[PDB]
Amino acid sequence: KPTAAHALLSRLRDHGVGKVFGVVGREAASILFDEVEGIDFVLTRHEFTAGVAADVLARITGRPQACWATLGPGMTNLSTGIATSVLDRSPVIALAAQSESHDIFPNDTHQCLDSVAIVAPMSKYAVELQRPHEITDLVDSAVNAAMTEPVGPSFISLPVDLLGSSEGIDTTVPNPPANTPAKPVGVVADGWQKAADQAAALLAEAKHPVLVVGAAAIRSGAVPAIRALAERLNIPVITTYIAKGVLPVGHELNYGAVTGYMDGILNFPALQTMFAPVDLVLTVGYDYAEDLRPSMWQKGIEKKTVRISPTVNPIPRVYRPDVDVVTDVLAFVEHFETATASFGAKQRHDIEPLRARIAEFLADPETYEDGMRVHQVIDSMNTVMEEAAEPGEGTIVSDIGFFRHYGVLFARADQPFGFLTSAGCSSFGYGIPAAIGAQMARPDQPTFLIAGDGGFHSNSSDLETIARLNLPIVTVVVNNDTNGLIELYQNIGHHRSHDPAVKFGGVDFVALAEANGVDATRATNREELLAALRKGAELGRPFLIEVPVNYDFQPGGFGALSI
Amino acid sequence: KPTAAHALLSRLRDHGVGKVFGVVGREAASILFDEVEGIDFVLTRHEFTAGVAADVLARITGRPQACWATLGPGMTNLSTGIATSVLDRSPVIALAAQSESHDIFPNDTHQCLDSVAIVAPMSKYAVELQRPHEITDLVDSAVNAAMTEPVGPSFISLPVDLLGSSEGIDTTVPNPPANTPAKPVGVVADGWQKAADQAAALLAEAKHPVLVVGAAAIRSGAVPAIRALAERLNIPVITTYIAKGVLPVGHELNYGAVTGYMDGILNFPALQTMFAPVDLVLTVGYDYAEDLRPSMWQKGIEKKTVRISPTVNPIPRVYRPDVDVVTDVLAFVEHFETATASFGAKQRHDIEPLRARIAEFLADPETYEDGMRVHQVIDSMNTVMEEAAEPGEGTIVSDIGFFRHYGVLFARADQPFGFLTSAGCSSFGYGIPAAIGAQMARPDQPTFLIAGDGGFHSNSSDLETIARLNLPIVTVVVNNDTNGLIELYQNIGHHRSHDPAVKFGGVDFVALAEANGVDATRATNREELLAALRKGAELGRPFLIEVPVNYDFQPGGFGALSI
Amino acid sequence: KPTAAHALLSRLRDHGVGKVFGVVGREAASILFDEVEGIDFVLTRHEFTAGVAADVLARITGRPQACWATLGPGMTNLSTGIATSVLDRSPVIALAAQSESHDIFPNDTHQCLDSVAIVAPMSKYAVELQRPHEITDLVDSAVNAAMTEPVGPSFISLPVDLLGSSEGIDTTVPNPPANTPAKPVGVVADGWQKAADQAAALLAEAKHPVLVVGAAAIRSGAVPAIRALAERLNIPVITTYIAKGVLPVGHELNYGAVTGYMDGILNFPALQTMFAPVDLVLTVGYDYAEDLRPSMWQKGIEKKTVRISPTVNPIPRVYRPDVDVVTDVLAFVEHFETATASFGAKQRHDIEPLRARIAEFLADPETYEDGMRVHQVIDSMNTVMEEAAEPGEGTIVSDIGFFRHYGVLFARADQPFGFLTSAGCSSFGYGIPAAIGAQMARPDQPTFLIAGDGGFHSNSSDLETIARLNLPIVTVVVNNDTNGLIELYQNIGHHRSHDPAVKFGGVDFVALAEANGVDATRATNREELLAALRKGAELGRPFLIEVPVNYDFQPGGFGALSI
Ligand SMILES: Cc1ncc(C[n+]2csc(CCOP(=O)(O)OP(=O)(O)O)c2C)c(N)n1
Ligand SMILES: Cc1ncc(C[n+]2csc(CCOP(=O)(O)OP(=O)(O)O)c2C)c(N)n1
Ligand SMILES: Cc1ncc(C[n+]2csc(CCOP(=O)(O)OP(=O)(O)O)c2C)c(N)n1
Ligand SMILES: N=C(N)NCCCCC(=O)O
Ligand SMILES: N=C(N)NCCCCC(=O)O
Ligand SMILES: N=C(N)NCCCCC(=O)O
Ligand SMILES: [K+]
Ligand SMILES: [K+]
Ligand SMILES: [K+]
Ligand SMILES: [K+]
Ligand SMILES: [K+]
Ligand SMILES: [Mg+2]
Ligand SMILES: [Mg+2]
Ligand SMILES: [Mg+2]
Repeated sequence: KPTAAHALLSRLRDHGVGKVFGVVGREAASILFDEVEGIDFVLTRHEFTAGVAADVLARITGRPQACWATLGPGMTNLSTGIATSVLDRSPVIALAAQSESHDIFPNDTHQCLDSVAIVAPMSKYAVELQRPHEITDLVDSAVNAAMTEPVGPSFISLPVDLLGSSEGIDTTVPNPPANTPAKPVGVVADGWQKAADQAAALLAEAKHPVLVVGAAAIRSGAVPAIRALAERLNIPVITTYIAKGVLPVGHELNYGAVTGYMDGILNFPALQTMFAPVDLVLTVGYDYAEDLRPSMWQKGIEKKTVRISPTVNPIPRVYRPDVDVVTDVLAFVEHFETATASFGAKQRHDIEPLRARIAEFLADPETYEDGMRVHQVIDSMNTVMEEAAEPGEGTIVSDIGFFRHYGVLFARADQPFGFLTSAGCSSFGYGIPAAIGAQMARPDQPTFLIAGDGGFHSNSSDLETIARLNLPIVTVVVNNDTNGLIELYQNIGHHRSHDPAVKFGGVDFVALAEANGVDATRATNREELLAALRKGAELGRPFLIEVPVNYDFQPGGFGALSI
Repeated sequence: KPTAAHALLSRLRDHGVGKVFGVVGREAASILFDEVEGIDFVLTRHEFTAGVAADVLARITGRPQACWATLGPGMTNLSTGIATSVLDRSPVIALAAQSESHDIFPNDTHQCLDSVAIVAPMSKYAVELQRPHEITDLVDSAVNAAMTEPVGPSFISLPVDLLGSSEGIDTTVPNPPANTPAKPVGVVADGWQKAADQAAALLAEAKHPVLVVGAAAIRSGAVPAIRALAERLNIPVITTYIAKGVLPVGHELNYGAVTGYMDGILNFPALQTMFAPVDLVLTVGYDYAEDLRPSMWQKGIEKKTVRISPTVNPIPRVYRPDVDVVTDVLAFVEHFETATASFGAKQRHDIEPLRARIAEFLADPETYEDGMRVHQVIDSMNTVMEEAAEPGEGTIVSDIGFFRHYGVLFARADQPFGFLTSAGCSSFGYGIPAAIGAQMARPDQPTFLIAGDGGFHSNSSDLETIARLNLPIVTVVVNNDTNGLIELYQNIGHHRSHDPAVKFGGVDFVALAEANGVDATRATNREELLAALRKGAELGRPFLIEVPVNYDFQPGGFGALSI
Repeated sequence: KPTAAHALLSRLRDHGVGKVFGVVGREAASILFDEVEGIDFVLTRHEFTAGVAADVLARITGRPQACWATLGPGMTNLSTGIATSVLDRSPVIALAAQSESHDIFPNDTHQCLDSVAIVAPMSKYAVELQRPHEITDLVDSAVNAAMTEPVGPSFISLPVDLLGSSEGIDTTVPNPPANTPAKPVGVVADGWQKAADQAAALLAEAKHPVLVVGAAAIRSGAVPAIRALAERLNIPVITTYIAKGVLPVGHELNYGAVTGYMDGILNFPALQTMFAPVDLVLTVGYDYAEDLRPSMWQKGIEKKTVRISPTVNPIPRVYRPDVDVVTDVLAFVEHFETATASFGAKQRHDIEPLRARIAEFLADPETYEDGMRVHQVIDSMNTVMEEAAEPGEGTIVSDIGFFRHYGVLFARADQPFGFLTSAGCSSFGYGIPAAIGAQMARPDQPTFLIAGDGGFHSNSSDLETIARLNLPIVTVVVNNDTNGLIELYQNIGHHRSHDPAVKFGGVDFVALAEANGVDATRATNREELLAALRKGAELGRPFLIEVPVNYDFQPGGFGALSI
């Protein structure tokens, strides 16, 4: 007779779920994962990989995804993936086993932790199953909470005895309709249209407005609408890290992405050039978690600001917009098109010196004694991605480190979510599972990953998962035998380094990949790197490329990082 | 120099607050309550009274209100008022003092409790002040969270040292605009208009539809729009306890309020009469906490259901509507008017047998040996309220007990919130604070309170507050020396009473009132009661009437209460 | 068949419980309270009264006691009683009903709150019943945690369906042994004997040592041991509020109790007299919550300190003793008797100017225009209590307010817990329930209560309970139409009053008591008061006395209140 295990997998399938990522423990006595046709288990080497792969799959598909862990330490390993999902905003259903219900004594029973209490502060919803047949409504409530803005994960704790139980379960009676939201449910304030009208009046009087676009605008389905608004009225578009690609590469209104590290990296007044003459900032789908902070746009002349978001402002201490429009992003744009219908196009401010500096970094022909420079690595990746991918296709994924902020400035994105990194959480080791998630969401597109030696090695065991699933991801490891970003912070704070806190011995990443069954090679210059990338791109199997790199810090150049 | 106490009162004033209800403790060394013109302290005898008075004032005005307690046991006493606000849904800012910041050791310092941890499970928002100048943004964040559906209380904990500090506070810089929401912010599903269209299509095919209206519809400002729709299409309106009055007394479409006790109280198939021939139930602003449960309308023929609510369904285990419309109630009705503009009037179902039974109870001419019956008491109150109030004015307030369900069935309500009682929380003692709130919200209207001996005496000390404020409330205490509802439940479960758990000795409430400075009299029949009420209504001062009553229990007739 | 209701009451009986205090709600359908012989329900007017009466009964008997509330607002009302028990340290089992187990949706179901989450921060143990037969082991675990130092309350949440269920229950099998601890289980550090020997070495070198005794010493059963030790070595004994009476009235080593208000009340350098020449302070059963703070004994010369407690020091920010002895108090005294066996008796220091000042207040012969003075009221109570009680018997109970600290200074205590007040929580309204608890623990001794108008009236409804139980308590209400303590704090912080936060209108407390069935009279001078008290003491029924009082503050005299 069918149990709560069958009822759970069956209800996930009603919500569109086809994959469950995770690591299975002793609950395997209660759940096989073959109970239900059309839903497959994806075994990873660590739970973090499972949670992040589901997060990225959820982001690109716009549908709820699922991950799985065992009791105790499985659940705690999964929590970093849950944390990724709450801060990066993706609808993940996280599931973990628990001790037999009559034996639940947290911190006393073997492997028994108070899972709901640990996960509740970092989730949209968190419950423990108590009566086997209720798992259907628990899944529904979890999906409901996950798909409400700010989107995030929901958690269900599953005692092994109840999971294997058929008490109260009747599969002859069909399940009620799932009614999965097509896009996230939002918060809407009374009179938002009047606030939108007030923003239109500010726009009329503005000489140099900009649109600053966040990931929430992509979730809402507002990209085509935003593009048409900016095009008609001649308004520049600036983005957060993952909102890169809302305009295609080469578009005249594509003014780039912001990272607080950009002035220090380029050795240039980059933020001043972007924002100094701007008099109106419209932050369309604003989220403070994406790390584009008001302090960053506050350059030069005084500005008016308009916040548009499907949530009430959580941070009035930091951001007090002149006009606050609490509504669905697409709904705002469609109303705003009506309010600005008869407006004349603007004159946009000049940022050519900034564009030249960036182009100069990408074209950098110099060779160096201590390896390549990261901007040269990314230029090579851009070239081969453009070759390998159809127009508007392809994904570059970035792990976390100093190199990541080079990705923000320099990486090609020819579609929304075409450059993927961790927006709010920024856990190192993100890259592999995000590349797994990206390649599964876009099976016929090229997927390149860039990672640093510190972050890559924190989670490199799931190379074996990439080989086992035969996912044709091409990985570049930029290696400096250091947690580089942290050495920068040491110098910023103390004006010197302390090696015991940041420095590694050597790891042969080529030999490491090959030990996992992934073909690999070392590249030490542009020519060797282009050849490696093109070989990887056409291989039909995963490929890894190790590149020696180095940084030259200017610690005085990073005042924009202050909080 | 102005302190955080001044900045706190000033920001409340900015959100429209004119009264702070509470009991002040040793934090009086940091806050006098004379700092800001236009905001006055209202001292009560118990913190429960303060929280409920603020709750009721918030409900009637639709504006955030404020209450105040000291540290430790002050905060725990206030928490029953907070629980009222969370379950009854009203926007209250609850403020409590805390131990000096450097001396916060919960359960170790004198009177030190972990206030945030204790209140967080029953609030929209809960925070402890840490930096004195931030009090302004904490008040804003509290109001934001309180005024989002489901509306509820927000809590700020105030260490006494920081409350009296002026560090970082500069009142030469004016506060930014308050932007207080004019009605609650709601959640809104994408494609709600299509769902509203599916609802119109169900109505098109229905023979006997009904509108079941809850408090959320009133908060949304939807009463006049709901009435116009009901009148155009000849659709009957049924209500929860506190949505009584959405239609005037006498209106032909006013089919009454529902209580799970109605069949038992009337010895009549009341729910079957209301719901049996109905084929479509629209639950307009549904909230389970109001205790109109799906089991109550599931009588007779199979029905389709439409849920309309500014929240995602929190209870799919219990309620699975055929159509779910997640949106602002008024927005739903306005869309629905357009979608049903071509529709004509339905034939409504006949409930005259139920109207006859109710009328029989109210007209009951018998004189009993053992005191009055509660239905005779309410009929006398109805009579004088009609005499005393202008058309569409007056409030009858009810405390909690068996008699309260007679109020639901029998009490007059000639306006929205014209009959006030506690919907979700149902704490005994509610009556006095609710009458204080109502009389302050409607200063020129008559306010009657009905309370039983058990619940009234639990909180009778605030009779002094009524005297001190000179609020012309007329109170009727229905005395049977028993927790009557609880004796009913003993008999339902065990088929007998147990007196030590439910019976009191005698309290002379006339003498009790007079000890508090409130004139009072005893009434034992309709003629005595009418005369006492008429004198009460014209007195220009508070007045109390004690009436001996008895209940004729039929414990086997309450099957509708099963959960 | 016996249900979990039977199993619960029966397991309470096994732990020596004979009374359950509280208010029953709709869970009366599942529990009558006649299931088990030897355990009786005690019905109160408010849940706060039920919690305090159990706490006080537990404190005096040294045995676990029990209280009861309904779901939602029953539980939150009880929670002020739970807070009393956690801060004042008494082993109370607190029990509250909950929604039916399958219908638990906190803040969504009618009267449903997350009880365990609300209570957990203020309790030793908190759990919800899930499987009916497990109630036996939940009671045992509740008792285990409550009877471990620091002693405090344990909480069990009881869903009404499980409470009424017989699933898994078999009463033909006897319960396992209860094994209730005779005295609290305590924390013991390795090498405490060495630390005790270090303390003995400090005592040898000290010219003027003192013993500061707290409530934990009494709980340990260490009173005779401490007295014998102090008498041999000629060491003065100073006490916290409820440790008054560890030495009999008039004993020469009885140096009195400490309150931070003492210098301000006495208009005298009282703390300087007590502590200035002291070179060694041994704090025996120290507990910061009792509000005898290190700052209070830090007068005159530098001191060494010894902390003895059955708990690890929770406040090293505030109190860093020279020697820390973590062990059972009686165990320390017995070891300390051996380590100091050969010591010569000490020369104790002079406090006669303070003794003379206290005696002067007690004998005050002036007749005032505006009422009696509180020291005159307490003097009168002392006289009649001495007349009425056997040697080493009688209880004076104090509620909370400015008069309470007069009680600390002036009130007679001829046995441990002979003067009773709230040590750590200090909730007003404490007096009535504490007098109920005291009178039931000491059925053959006189019980006097002193209370102020503010605190008393916050909880005056339980006068009916006293009347109903026929408890021969004699109550004195000292009336000044003010929350007097709070007016003092206004003057301390601001140098002026603000009446809206502190002032009441007239309440006739004689008339109020008579309305509740309690004989009462008004007294305005010593002669009338003594006559009223002597009448009350020989009445054999409860009696209430109202006394007009006034205070004349010197707000500059309260610097010792600084934190
Ligand atoms: C889970 C986690 N722990 C610690 C950090 C701090 N941290 C951020 S990025 C990073 C990696 C830096 O090293 P690497 O991947 O080699 O990038 P690099 O800065 O050298 O370019 C570290 C250690 C982190 N981001 N996440
Ligand atoms: C704070 C709280 N504790 C307990 C209850 C359970 N309860 C509900 S109403 C009530 C009082 C019922 O007696 P009364 O007010 O005299 O009205 P009656 O039932 O006699 O008509 C009680 C004890 C409650 N509602 N609230
Ligand atoms: C539950 C609670 N709320 C508020 C306080 C602050 N407070 C302490 S005692 C007290 C009463 C003081 O008035 P009264 O009982 O008349 O004694 P008085 O100070 O006038 O002597 C108050 C309001 C408190 N202790 N407990
Ligand atoms: N604006 C800032 N200071 N941002 C901090 C960035 C730290 C996260 C990261 O770069 O991985
Ligand atoms: N549907 C029910 N069983 N309702 C129970 C309501 C209990 C609270 C009351 O009667 O006020
Ligand atoms: N040391 C102090 N400041 N004590 C404050 C105690 C205030 C509570 C009371 O006096 O009842
Ligand atoms: K191409
Ligand atoms: K790992
Ligand atoms: K009239
Ligand atoms: K005597
Ligand atoms: K009370
Ligand atoms: Mg590195
Ligand atoms: Mg009654
Ligand atoms: Mg007073």
